[PDB]
Amino acid sequence: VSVQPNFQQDKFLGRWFSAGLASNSSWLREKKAALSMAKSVVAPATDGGLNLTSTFLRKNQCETRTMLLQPAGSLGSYSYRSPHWGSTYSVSVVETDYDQYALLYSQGSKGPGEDFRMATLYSRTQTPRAELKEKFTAFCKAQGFTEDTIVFLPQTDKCMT
Repeated sequence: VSVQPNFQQDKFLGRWFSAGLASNSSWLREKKAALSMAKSVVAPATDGGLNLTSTFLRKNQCETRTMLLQPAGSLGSYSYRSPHWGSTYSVSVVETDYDQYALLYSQGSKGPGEDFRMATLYSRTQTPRAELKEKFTAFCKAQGFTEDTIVFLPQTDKCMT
């Protein structure tokens, strides 16, 4: 996969909405679908990487998860080690215009997580334009995701502050 050329982390900061998902994991897709996504916040981390804080509704209760995306030696490329589930993942900002959308791609780099691939559509607005959806669908198809696994996640207006 390609990484956004001349990636500028400072312009990537702030509030994003998790609008689209493609995963080759039934278990993961099902887990995500049982939730409603609120907002995500991207902020710099001490290692030169990013903290990605995801807010979502589970069973009518607001919840938050924070993931440390460690720098992977080139701008726009990160590494994530899963504390629960094990394995390490390469995480790439493949394409972004910073103020409308971002396309992320991850795949395992160590452990059985290597089997797991995931594309994510982030949007600066919670309801993305139809053209953004088409951009995401086109990217996912090029990355070998089946059409059935390209979905647009349920959103919630709650948990926003």
